[PDB]
Amino acid sequence: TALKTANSGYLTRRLVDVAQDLVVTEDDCGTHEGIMMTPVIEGGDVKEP
Amino acid sequence: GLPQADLIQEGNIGLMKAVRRFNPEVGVRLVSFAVHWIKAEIHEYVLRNWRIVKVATTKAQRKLFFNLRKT
Amino acid sequence: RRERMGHIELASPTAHIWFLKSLPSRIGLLLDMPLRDIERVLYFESYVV
Amino acid sequence: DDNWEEQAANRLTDAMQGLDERSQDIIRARWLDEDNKSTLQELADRYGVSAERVRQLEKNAMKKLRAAIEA
DNA sequence: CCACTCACTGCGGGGGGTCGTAAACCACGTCTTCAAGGGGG
DNA sequence: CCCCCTTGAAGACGTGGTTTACGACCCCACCGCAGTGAGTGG
Repeated sequence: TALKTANSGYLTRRLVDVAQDLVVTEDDCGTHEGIMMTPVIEGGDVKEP
Repeated sequence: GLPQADLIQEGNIGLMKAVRRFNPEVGVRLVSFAVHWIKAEIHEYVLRNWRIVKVATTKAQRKLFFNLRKT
Repeated sequence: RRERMGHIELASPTAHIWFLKSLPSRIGLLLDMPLRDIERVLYFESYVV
Repeated sequence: DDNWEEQAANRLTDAMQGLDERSQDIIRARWLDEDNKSTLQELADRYGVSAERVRQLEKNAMKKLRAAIEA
C-alpha cells in the first residue's frame, strides 16, 4: 500500500500529459463508419451485457 | 579547499617573473631565488578565492589571516 | 537588475556541451566524426588535420 | 501608507486656504517650494516688512494651520 | 554480404614600502536665523 | 495687538585645508526501460 501510490501517480501523469490537448470542437462529422458492440462472455459467463 | 590545478598555474606565473629577473653573476641557484615569487602568487590567489567575498584587504587583516590559523 | 544581462569575451573558443554530449551528438553527426575522436581533440589529447 | 499620506496632505491644503493671503505666501515659499527655500530676509523686501516680522508671522500662521488640522 | 547479439549508455521513480582616490574626516567660518526685549486695550 | 528695529549669539552648511585610512600596486638571490555500437561471422 505504501509503495503502489508512486506508480499510480506516475501512470496518471503520463496519461494526463499524453491526452491533455483533446477537446470536442465540432457538433457533427460526416463519417458513416464505427465499431461493432457485442456482449462479452468468458468461460460461459456473460460478463457484460 | 581550492583546486590543485588552479594553484599550479598561479605558481607558474610567479616562476616566469623570477626567470625574467634572474642575475646569473650572483652564483645562487634559481630554485632558491624563485621560491619567494612562487609562494607570493599562491598566497594572493588564496586570499581572493577562499570565500565568495574577500576576507582580508587591508595590511593588518592580511597578517592575521595566515597567523590566526596557527595561533 | 532582474532584466539586464551581461557578457564575457572568451580568450579562446569553447564548445557547447549540450551540442556535444547530448545523444545523438549534433557536432559529430554534422562532421560525420566519431564522438570519441572529437572528445580527444577538444580536451587536448590528439591532433586533427 | 499611500492612502494615509494623501488624506493628511489634503488637510494641509484645506487649512492653508483659511490663512490670509500674505501668510499663505510666507508658508508656501519657505516650506512648500522645492526649487527654492525663501529665507526671512528675502520675504521682507518683497512685502516691505522687517526680518523679525517675517519670522514672527509664521508662528501665528502655523498655530492657525494646526488649529484647522487638529479640528 | 547484412544478420543478431551484447556490452554500453542514458532516461524515468608572508614581509616591507609607495601611491592615488573615493571615504573620512577636525578643525575650519560665515553665514543663516537662532534670536533677550521693543509697542496697539 | 499691527508694525519697523535691535544686539547677542546659536547653529547652519559647507569645505577643501589638513590628515588619516582604505585599497592596490610594486620587490624579495534500485529499476526496467530503450537506443547505441561495434562485432562479430557470413
